[PDB]
Amino acid sequence: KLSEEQQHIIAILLDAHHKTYDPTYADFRDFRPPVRMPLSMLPHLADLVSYSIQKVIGFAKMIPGFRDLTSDDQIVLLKSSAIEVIMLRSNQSFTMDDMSWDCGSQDYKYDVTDVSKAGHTLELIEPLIKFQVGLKKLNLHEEEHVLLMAICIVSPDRPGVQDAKLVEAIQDRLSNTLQTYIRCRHPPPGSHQLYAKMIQKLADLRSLNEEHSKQYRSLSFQPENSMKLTPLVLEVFGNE
Amino acid sequence: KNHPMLMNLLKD
Ligand SMILES: C=C1[C@H](O)CC(=C/C=C2\CCC[C@]3(C)/C(=C(/C)CCCC(C)(C)O)CC[C@@H]23)C[C@H]1O
Repeated sequence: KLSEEQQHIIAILLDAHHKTYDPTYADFRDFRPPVRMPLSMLPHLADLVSYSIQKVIGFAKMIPGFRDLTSDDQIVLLKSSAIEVIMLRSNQSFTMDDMSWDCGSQDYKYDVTDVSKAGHTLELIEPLIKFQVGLKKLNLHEEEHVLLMAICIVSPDRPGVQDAKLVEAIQDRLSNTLQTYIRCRHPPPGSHQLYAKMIQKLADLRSLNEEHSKQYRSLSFQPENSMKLTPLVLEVFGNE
Repeated sequence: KNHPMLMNLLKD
């Protein structure tokens, strides 16, 4: 069985996700409009990413144990993980019907071409879509989804981490919760090697983070493109 | 590094 502490961890992570992920996508109306007709989708997608960063932070602050870290380490973990958690949380809007992120209306349905119109190439987008399909195919329980985001954030091996032992301690508590959850609550056959597959997804995310970082560096180096970003994106991802 | 916005959002 799940211990009471493990049940507690899951309850808190579910609530945290519900408080930071609006499945109606109502706030998207506040973003600069999408334009499809260069880099025409950069203002909209920069605003989507900026908003998403704010939400990833709100979720992270609620991870049991996250508060016990120094603000320095909190910063390092959030800076390094932001794009990966956005990629993870985006799986909720992703649909394999047509390989797109469907956020409720034609205006807010993003396909491969929209992402390339934010300054990105297939070198990133092809593995990104393959990641999204592989992740969908795991048919994760919401419980597993929120634990995986939490484990993603509290990763002791991120560059610049000071108290790695404490970060590892918090991550182990989440990892063990996830393994026990799978054992007790995820029935076979769907549970077959499920934890190892979830961890492989974290590995894939590191490669996606690297390639995104490379393409973002190149994008943002052009002052006309960085003019289109937000102050939070520049602070988190880089300002040339 | 100076991350005033991230720092602000992290506040309790
Ligand atoms: C609220 C949601 C919704 O589920 C919709 C979301 C979709 C996520 C997408 C679809 C649009 C492109 C996204 C944001 C993406 C990128 C690497 C583009 C990054 C652009 C830039 C920041 C300029 O590098 C990786 C994840 C991609 C973000 C998520 O947080």
